[PDB]
Amino acid sequence: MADKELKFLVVDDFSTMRRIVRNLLKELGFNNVEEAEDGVDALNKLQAGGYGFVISDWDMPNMDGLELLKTIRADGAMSALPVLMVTARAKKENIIAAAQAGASGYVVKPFTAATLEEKLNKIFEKLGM
Ligand SMILES: [Mn+2]
Repeated sequence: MADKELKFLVVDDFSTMRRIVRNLLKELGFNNVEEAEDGVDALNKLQAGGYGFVISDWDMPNMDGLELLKTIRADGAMSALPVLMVTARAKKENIIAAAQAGASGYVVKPFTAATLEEKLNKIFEKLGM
């Protein structure tokens, strides 16, 4: 995956979290990044088209990460979009629910650029990108 212009949507209700993830992506060379504050905001943005990767918080108001993921996977145009879930604490049941709903990966925050890079690269490889 040599497309540094892959367009990311970073979804989290905390502005600081979104900024952290944006800055880590920038460090890795991914600068084509947009932000959303909950699952509905995310879906509104995704409808505009052109997105290549979603990084979403698990716990958000109004529409949480699991519901956002399910909606993406049920969308014809976006059904195969990579979705990496972010959580403050790994839990077996959450990991399995996310997998059942089609998550591409799951990562615990706080994380470093090297940790994000490994998550992204393993997802790109798994998906044949
Ligand atoms: Mn949150």
